[PDB]
Amino acid sequence: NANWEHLLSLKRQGDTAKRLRIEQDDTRLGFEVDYDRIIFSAPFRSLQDKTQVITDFVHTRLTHSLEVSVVGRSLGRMVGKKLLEKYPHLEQVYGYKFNDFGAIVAAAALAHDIGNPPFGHSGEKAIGEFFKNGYGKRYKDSLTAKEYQDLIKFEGNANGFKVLSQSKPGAQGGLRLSYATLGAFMKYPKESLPHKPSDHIADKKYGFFQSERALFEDVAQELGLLKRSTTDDVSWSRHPLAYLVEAADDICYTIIDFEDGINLGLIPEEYALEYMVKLVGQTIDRNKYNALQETSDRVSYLRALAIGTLINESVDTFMKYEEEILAGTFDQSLIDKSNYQAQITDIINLSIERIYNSREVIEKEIAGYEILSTLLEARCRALDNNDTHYNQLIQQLLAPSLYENLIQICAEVSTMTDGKALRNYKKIKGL
Amino acid sequence: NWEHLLSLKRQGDTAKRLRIEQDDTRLGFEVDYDRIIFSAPFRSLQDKTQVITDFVHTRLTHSLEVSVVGRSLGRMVGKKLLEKYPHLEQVYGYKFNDFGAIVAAAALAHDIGNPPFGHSGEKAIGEFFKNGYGKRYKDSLTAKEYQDLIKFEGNANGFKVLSQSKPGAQGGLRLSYATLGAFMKYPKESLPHKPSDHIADKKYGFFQSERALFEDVAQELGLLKRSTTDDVSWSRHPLAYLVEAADDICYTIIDFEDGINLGLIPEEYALEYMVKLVGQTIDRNKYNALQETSDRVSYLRALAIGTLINESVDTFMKYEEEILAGTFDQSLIDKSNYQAQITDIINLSIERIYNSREVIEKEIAGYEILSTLLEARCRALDNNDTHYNQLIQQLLAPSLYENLIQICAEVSTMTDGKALRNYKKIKGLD
Ligand SMILES: [Mn+2]
Ligand SMILES: [Mn+2]
Repeated sequence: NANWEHLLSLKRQGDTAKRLRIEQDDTRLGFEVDYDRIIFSAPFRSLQDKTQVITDFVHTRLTHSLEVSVVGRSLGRMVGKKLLEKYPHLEQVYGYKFNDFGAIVAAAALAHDIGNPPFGHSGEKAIGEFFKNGYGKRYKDSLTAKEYQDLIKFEGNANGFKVLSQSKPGAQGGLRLSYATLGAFMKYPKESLPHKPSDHIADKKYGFFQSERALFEDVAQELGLLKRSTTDDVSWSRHPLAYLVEAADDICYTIIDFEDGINLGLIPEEYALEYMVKLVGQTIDRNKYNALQETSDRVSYLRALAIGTLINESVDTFMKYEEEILAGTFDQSLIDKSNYQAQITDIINLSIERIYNSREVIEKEIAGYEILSTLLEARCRALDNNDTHYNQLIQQLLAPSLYENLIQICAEVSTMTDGKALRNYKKIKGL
Repeated sequence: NWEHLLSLKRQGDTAKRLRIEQDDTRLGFEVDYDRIIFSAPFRSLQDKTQVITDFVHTRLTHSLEVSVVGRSLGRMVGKKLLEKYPHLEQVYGYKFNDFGAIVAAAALAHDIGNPPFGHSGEKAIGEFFKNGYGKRYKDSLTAKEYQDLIKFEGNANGFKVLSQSKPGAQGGLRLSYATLGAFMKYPKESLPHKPSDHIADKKYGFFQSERALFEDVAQELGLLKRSTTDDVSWSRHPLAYLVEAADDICYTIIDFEDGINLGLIPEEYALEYMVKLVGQTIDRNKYNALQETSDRVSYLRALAIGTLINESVDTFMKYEEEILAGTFDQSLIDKSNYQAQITDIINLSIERIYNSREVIEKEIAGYEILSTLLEARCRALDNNDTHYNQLIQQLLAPSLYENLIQICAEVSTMTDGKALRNYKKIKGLD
């Protein structure tokens, strides 16, 4: 069974001595510094020019990441305060405070989208398609089964972990986030294989590439995560705070996708109160709602309330199943146990029908397949014959072990802004 | 019999519809015209370009002008047929406006199934299945089903568009069987290919998927058999000759008028090419007082179309018996006394319009656009499990032969814009 004293590790990669919570300066608390390191990092700043499914210029992945980190800070503060009541020795002996849990969830949430390719899950699938059926199929017999699985099922979560921890000359350990933050980041503590060994949400995807396996082994050992398999296919039970990072993300994309689609016209405004009345009625001020004269103001009032309702419930679900999560025996997400799962489901379904299957979004994702394939092919052909005049040009333009080279090409194409990607694609194509 | 050729039957009818008992304000031949006007495929001709993409020479206006010339041919031939066969009016109740409405409606629809980029667009579809990706399906198709694809015809796709059953809408527009017979210039299937040099044998008029329908049409109309084998062929409905003459007249004369207005044809050539066609009716002093090029040439065009309409009526009636017996071998315009001038006009249009660099550039771009969409749809058809091919199905289209012919039908009826837009997205370019 896992221990909250080890799960709240302040260790950073390469540390030679232990970091005790009591001995920290509260003005420079490890977990809070993690948040700043992310805000100021080049991968986070690049989210300015990375659009979500809809490209209205005011629907960015930076805003999503920001709002997920805010909701995440709330979730972790409230759970953190209840956990210190249950296990008083964590504050009495180890010096932990409730804002520590707030900070861990907030930093992991803030970073949760940092490694995703452009164009959504279509972007991930364009990359996988490239190595499964495109030019990149040629590498299959030179890679291990799990190196190849990293590629053909390329996963933005796992690319995220690489962005946060990648060593470079003069920058060992990447952003060097606290291990507790890295533990909460990891929604899927498993390798690419075996694929979907169970129906648990933690088994649905994978969380780290082969290139990062040794790194997460260090994190998992320090946190004391529970070994879920020892069959040479490593996987662990989720760090408890990872459920809150997931819940914050789930809450935001459920409610705020709905809001956005109402504002963009894709969802008639009538559905707003219809799908959300159960989630708001115990807290809504009817007088205030009927005075608001603008649709955007009405639906954002409803969204603030729906999000408040879901945070409060998610805290309760965590505390109820707290011992099962600590044992690694909790099989669902926090949101899967919500009493509003009927309402959440109808919301998600309407959002899919009217937004994610809208003609604009389908078009952006189809063009994304072509943009990502073209960039991957220019990179891989340059890797294969670095001697030609053209491939040396391509090398100066796009990038000035075989598996490490391929995964790095994937990481770099994935972290390109939409601006650099399209401009470089157009250049390659003569447009 | 002309009585049977003038069928008011609609697909699925279980009882004969008699001309004498029709409501004049709701006459089936004229209802056909209205159904076409309001149909979504005819409306889409607004965003379809004939050859020059000036946005003021659409396939819609061409279709309209062909139907106007058709109604005029049908009215005049109609009046003369009722004088030759008076029982048709006095006993069966036909009127001369009936023949104008049948010809007008089939002419209005004649272009409805044609792909973008003209004949280049048909040839790109065919080349996709002869030598491109679509080659793989050859062994899974009958010879006639594959021939539908490698020699894709917009005339046959027009017939499909007009008659396709969909859930809640069996039989397409459900036009009168006379209207569909007047539509079918090539009443044969895709094989055998060009069995003679007869104009009715230069292409084919229906795909295998519409074979059963046209069989029912030909039996009701009483069209004469041209084959006693399993390769079905029939002699053209007489009125199909008038639909063809309306189209022949408009493309020859109005393409020339367009070329002059556009600058592709020097205006100096206007009178030289038209003088035989207009020389006895032209008011030369009024021609010289006209101050705009566009007015001078539209005056010449109206004179020439008038000349060619009157002659075509007279050619039809000189050969009516031969046409009723399926022994007429040519088009009406082939018998014209102005055949040589018509040929000079058409050749000048080929030289100055159809072989201009702008038109050539459009067709080359068309080949890629259609080839790309056809490959995207056909790969999506073969592996509909992958994410990309789910997306391809949602963007373009939300039995193998029935599937392949439907993909050609759908790619063919796309507006110029949506084709270029969807092509641009699949290729990533804006
Ligand atoms: Mn997210
Ligand atoms: Mn025509």
